[PDB]
Amino acid sequence: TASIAQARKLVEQLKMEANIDRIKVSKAAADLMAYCEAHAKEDPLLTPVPASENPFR
Amino acid sequence: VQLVESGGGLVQPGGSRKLSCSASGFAFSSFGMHWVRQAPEKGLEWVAYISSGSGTIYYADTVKGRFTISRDDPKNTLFLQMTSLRSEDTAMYYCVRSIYYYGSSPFDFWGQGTTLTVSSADIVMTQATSSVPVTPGESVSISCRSSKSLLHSNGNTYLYWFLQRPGQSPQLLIYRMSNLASGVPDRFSGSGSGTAFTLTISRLEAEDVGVYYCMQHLEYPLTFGAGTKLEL
Amino acid sequence: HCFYNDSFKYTLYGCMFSMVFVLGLISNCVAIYIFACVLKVRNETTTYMINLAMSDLLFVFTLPFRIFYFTTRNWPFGDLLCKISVMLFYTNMYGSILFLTCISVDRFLAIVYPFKSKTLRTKRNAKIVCTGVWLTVIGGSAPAVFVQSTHASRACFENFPEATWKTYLSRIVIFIEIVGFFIPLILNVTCSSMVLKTLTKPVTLSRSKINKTKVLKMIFVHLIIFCFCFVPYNINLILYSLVRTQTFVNCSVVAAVRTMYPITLCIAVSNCCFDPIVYYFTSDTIQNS
Amino acid sequence: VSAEDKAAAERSKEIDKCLSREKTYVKRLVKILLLGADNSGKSTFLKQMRIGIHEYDFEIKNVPFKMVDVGGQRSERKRWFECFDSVTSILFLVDSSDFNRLTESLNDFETIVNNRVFSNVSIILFLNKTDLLEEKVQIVSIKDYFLEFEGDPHCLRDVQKFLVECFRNKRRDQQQKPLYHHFTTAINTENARLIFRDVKDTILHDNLKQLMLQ
Amino acid sequence: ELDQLRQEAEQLKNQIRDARKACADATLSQITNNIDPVGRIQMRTRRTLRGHLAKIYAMHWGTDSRLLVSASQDGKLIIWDSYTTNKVHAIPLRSSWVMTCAYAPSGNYVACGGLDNICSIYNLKTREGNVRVSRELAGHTGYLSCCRFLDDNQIVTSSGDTTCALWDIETGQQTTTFTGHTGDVMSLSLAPDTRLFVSGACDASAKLWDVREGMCRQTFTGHESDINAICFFPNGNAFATGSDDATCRLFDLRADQELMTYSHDNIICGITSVSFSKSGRLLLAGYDDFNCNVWDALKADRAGVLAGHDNRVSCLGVTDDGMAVATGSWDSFLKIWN
Ligand SMILES: CCCCCCCC/C=C\CCCCCCCC(=O)OC[C@@H](O)COP(=O)(O)O
Ligand SMILES: CC(C)CCC[C@@H](C)[C@H]1CC[C@H]2[C@@H]3CC=C4C[C@@H](O)CC[C@]4(C)[C@H]3CC[C@]12C
Ligand SMILES: CC(C)CCC[C@@H](C)[C@H]1CC[C@H]2[C@@H]3CC=C4C[C@@H](O)CC[C@]4(C)[C@H]3CC[C@]12C
Ligand SMILES: CC(C)CCC[C@@H](C)[C@H]1CC[C@H]2[C@@H]3CC=C4C[C@@H](O)CC[C@]4(C)[C@H]3CC[C@]12C
Ligand SMILES: CCCCCCCCCCCCCCCC(=O)O
Repeated sequence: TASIAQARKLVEQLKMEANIDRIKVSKAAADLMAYCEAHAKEDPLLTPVPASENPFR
Repeated sequence: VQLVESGGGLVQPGGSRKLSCSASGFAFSSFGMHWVRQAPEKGLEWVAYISSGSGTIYYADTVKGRFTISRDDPKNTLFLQMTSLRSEDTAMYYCVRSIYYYGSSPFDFWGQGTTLTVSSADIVMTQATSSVPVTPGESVSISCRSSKSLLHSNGNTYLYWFLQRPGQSPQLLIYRMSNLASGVPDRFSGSGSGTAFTLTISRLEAEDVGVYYCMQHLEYPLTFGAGTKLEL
Repeated sequence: HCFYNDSFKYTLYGCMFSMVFVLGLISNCVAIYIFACVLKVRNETTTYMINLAMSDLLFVFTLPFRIFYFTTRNWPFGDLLCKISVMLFYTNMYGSILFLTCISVDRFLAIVYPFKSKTLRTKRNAKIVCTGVWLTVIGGSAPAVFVQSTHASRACFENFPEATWKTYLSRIVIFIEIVGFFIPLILNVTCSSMVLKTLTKPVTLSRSKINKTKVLKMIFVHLIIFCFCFVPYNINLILYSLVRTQTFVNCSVVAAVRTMYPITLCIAVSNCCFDPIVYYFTSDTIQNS
Repeated sequence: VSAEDKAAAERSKEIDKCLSREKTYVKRLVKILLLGADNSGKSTFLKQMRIGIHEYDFEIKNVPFKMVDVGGQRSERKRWFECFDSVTSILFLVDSSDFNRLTESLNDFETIVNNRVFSNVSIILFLNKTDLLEEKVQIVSIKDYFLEFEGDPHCLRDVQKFLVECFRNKRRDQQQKPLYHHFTTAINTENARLIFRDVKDTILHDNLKQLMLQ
Repeated sequence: ELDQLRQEAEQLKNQIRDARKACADATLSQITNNIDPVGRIQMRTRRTLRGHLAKIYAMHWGTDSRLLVSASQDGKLIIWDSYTTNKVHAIPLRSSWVMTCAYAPSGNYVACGGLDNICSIYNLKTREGNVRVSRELAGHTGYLSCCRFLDDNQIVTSSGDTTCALWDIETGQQTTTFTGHTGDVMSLSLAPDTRLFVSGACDASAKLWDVREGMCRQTFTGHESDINAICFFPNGNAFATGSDDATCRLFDLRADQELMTYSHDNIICGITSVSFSKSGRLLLAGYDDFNCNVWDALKADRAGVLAGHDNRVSCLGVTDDGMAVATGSWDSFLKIWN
């Protein structure tokens, strides 16, 4: 019967997915904030460039 | 890809003639065509241009009013009609294919030529040298100079380097001063500034002796250099 | 000389024209509002309606000068102002005819040939035809500035010498009456006839899908109003231009024409306050507000 | 502008010319979506009129028509398979003589016409094999499957009216477009005309609303 | 037997939920509650690209930030230059029902697909000066819904038969098949380093897939309707999803949770596409009411609007330099904002 094997496979997949390492939410937030802050001077949409250096001038 | 010309021979002064060219192996109706000319024991020079769709036609100042260019697209043929011939028209004639869009290579294939015998704001390209002996295993350099800057406001430089071996039609080596053509080994390199240019060959070997030409493509008419001979 | 008594016109005009200036100023402007930020639909029919409404408003803004002159009987300004006023008057009167005939032809094209007209009905052609109409009705009033208008009270466009009427004005009347009234009448009548004939048949709908009676009634009224407000004035204008050239000698007909001319041109002006009520403020799609 | 830029611009203009050549035909075509069951005379219907997702392009007096046959692929419930919202009409085939599957046909009919994507699309309904219906009604009464039949079970008019009215009740309250229906044999000659008139009436109906007359 | 397996599955689900509960010490709003906003953001239309005959269904940028490919339902692909608005190439398709397109990271090939269940690959640089079909890939049993290049001869596709697949072009045979979704798969997104990808399906679910192995790493849930769009944060450690319940959401891989939800009380229409900026500070979304919204990705505030289309905004894209944004809509026009 395929149902028993399907249920066993689903259970095994759940068990495999349930055993991964995790970190705190605040660390992820801090990392995202740091990445956004360390590249803020190179975003032509957020920080517009002068008309002398625009290719769609 | 193949271009085959016909219509050569021997004429009398004041006569007329018609040269024809048949193409085989590509989309003939997407390319524009050029007629180019070579005098006996001289260098190349440009004769005429017709575009894709017959929209635009360009001539040279020494052929205006006498020569005429046309194309037949269903039959895949190009025609040049010539009248009022002179002793200065005895030469070999070549047919060239060209395609223009952002990023293309417009002088990649040349025909084989036919022989005909008869009984200023232009930019000057110098190529002050004429010959230099060499030996295999070393490197070689060639330089050229122009009378006007070839650099545009769009950031492009229009300079083309061609090679011609003994007994064969030319071929393209470099287009737009830094781009290597297809099927060409990467021993060849090009560089330069707005008015001085250099082509460099590393590890000179056989099948690299002959005449090197440079040409500009800023504005019509197109003008060639004098060509440098390289012997071993 | 045939004795006629037509002194009643001076008080006939200045009264009722005023009423029109009261009515045509509030109605048409409201239309603009409804076509500004209320309806929010863009196709050919809206283009034609907005052009017609603006033409009628331009016609409205010229009446006060005529009212003032006809009441005070004095024009102390000059030739240029009177010529400009008359030219604006007649140009805005004769653009409306073409902007109605366009709507009639469009309807005939859309609900008689529904397959062969999927390429012939676009917005670009609507704008092209509108520019053509404006250019024809502005460039047709070219010889209105090549005649002497003013003849302590200085009238203008009255009591013209009989020499002028048979040298420069009769030709203008012929031009206006050929390219301005007969062709629009023929087109409008023929197209509305074909549309009415097509919709009146037990074969050309979905077995009482909708109320065809309202459509038939509206298309029938739009023809009677047009064919009544305009024909008498043009017929009487032809007769008047014939009389002033001394082509009719009988006194009875001359007196009748002279006393009938002011009675018409009062019906034809009233068309300024019929159009914004019958074309819109009656259709259900624009009765959403 | 240099020379090569001019040549590129000319190439672009040529491409534009080709696209504007095709636009004229593109803006004049009429599309119709075909739907039917497994045992309905679909193949004979296509064949006897000399005409994956199959297509059939053809012509009547002067109009180009395209019939799109999904071929039983409509099992996609709602996700974004409803990308046929530019058609002019949906043409259904039903087998009247097979009473035992009329309920299934009705369910399939009610599952489609009540979808918001097809709000402004008319419906044409062909009922097929009427002679076999005449043969079958004499023997087997139609009353043994439906209890709502009212009249002589041997009379064609009563059963035909019953079938038509039973198909019409499933539609939505909103009435923007009509429902046409025909009693045609397996292979007739007026089918092209019958579709032509029903499409002309729909287009005229829409024009009457496009002119602010209604 | 089976009942014991179902009890085990319930216990595993409970353990996963409790573990996800135990890692949420603080939320994202509190951490980012002491920094400046981006202010007001204004963009203008530099170019408008005209020439498609019907609705526009997809678009993709080249890696040089100058060339574009777009697909329409009149059966055409067009390759445009964007600085000059010139048309570089026009390509007619054999099947007029098209659904997606892609542009190779080298510039040599393009790909497309649709309701014919086949993926078609076209070669742009030949010696006869025309574009011809390099290959056709078949084997799916449902309509193709996305495709993305990895190399010159490796591609990944997703289909409406609830499967994804990785193909080797030079041979024409499937190399890997990814299965596990319950409904039709609607979108893909490749990682910056090209070693993982994410998928979202019509079961209100997203999955993270490894490429070299063929197994599911993590499953993300929390939406309540269909999912139509997906993309990665610039550094490849978070992704964003957009549903037709009129919300967007931000998910994180290591934390394995949901961080922020982008929704407004005056929006009742679904979302068609999402994208990020070069620094990841702005998030862009397109809606069914012919408008585009620019959100501040660290605060969940509306920071700008893009308006100017007429029917419905179906696709978006940002260049690899963050210098322009391109939108395509159902009124057959493409627009470039800067
Ligand atoms: C395509 C057609 C566009 C229509 C543009 C028409 C522009 C007409 C230009 C000038 C107006 C003069 C029209 C002359 C017609 C008759 C003038 C008139 O208004 O009636 C005569 C009046 O004075 C009193 O005449 P008297 O009997 O001499 O006092
Ligand atoms: C000779 C002078 C005094 C006559 C005055 C000319 C003026 C009133 C006419 C000439 C051209 C006309 C315009 C022609 C085109 C349009 C576009 C239409 O969508 C709105 C009305 C509008 C904008 C018209 C407004 C009125 C207009 C500006
Ligand atoms: C002698 C002169 C004055 C006759 C003028 C007749 C005019 C009213 C006729 C001639 C050409 C006709 C137009 C021909 C084509 C179309 C395009 C369609 O989209 C709207 C109707 C429209 C615009 C017609 C409107 C009426 C029209 C403009
Ligand atoms: C004085 C002139 C300009 C008046 C023009 C009147 C207009 C309304 C007339 C003139 C010629 C007419 C066209 C002549 C022929 C056809 C082909 C037919 O299969 C559909 C109608 C159509 C397309 C007509 C539409 C109306 C039309 C455009
Ligand atoms: C007295 C002259 C009246 C002027 C109006 C009638 C003539 C002008 C209209 C011509 C437009 C017909 C077709 C539209 C143009 C197009 O097809 O692009």
